[PDB]
Amino acid sequence: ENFKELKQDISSFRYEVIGMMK
Amino acid sequence: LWMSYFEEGGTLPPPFNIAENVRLNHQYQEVLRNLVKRYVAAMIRDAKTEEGLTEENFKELKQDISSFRYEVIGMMK
Amino acid sequence: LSTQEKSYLSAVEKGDYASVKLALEEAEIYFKININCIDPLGRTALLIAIENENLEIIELLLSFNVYVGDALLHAIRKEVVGAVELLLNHQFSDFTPDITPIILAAHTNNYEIIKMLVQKGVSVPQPHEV
Repeated sequence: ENFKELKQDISSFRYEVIGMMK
Repeated sequence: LWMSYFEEGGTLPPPFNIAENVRLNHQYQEVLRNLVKRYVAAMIRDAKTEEGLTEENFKELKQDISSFRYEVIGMMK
Repeated sequence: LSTQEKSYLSAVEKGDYASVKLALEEAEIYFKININCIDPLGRTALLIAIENENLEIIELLLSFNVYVGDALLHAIRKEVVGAVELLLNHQFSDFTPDITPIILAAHTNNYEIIKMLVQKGVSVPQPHEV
């Protein structure tokens, strides 16, 4: 569960930044 | 030992010794469906998220960051 | 389980905030997909967003009035303090019909949640001795 949490943090960060630059 | 005394076969010590089903399949099938659903939810879905971590997880988590970095750098250039 | 629901559940699982919001907006006006849907293992969107502790997604899905159900018990069993704070200030079950929030909270020695619950006022029924 810790690993899935830490992967999802990075996923959401990436999506937000990509949407912010476009 | 107990089950040997649940029937009316001996019931007497040696000294003084000489549809009806199709309807029920409905309830039984309903019970099995609930039992199987509960087992799937409890054992093979809720106790698989309590295992340990190994090297494959670490390589996965490193590769996520690598790909993110490459994409962003290419997006700013 | 339509494809338009698979896309929505995948967006929730990854954490795409904009996509999940867009799906929710397109649902309230076209009534295409059912937000209260289950994936093969049985999870809903609320359970998926709680299992990852995505507080923004959890807050959003409350603003569209999804079905809550036994969502407080799952957050208590997962020991998510923020989710419990949100869910407090607002048929197949995985729990026996006798487990209440305070009992399930006391099974897990989590001081924060227990205090948060007893501040609101609860009561555990003492059993008669024998």
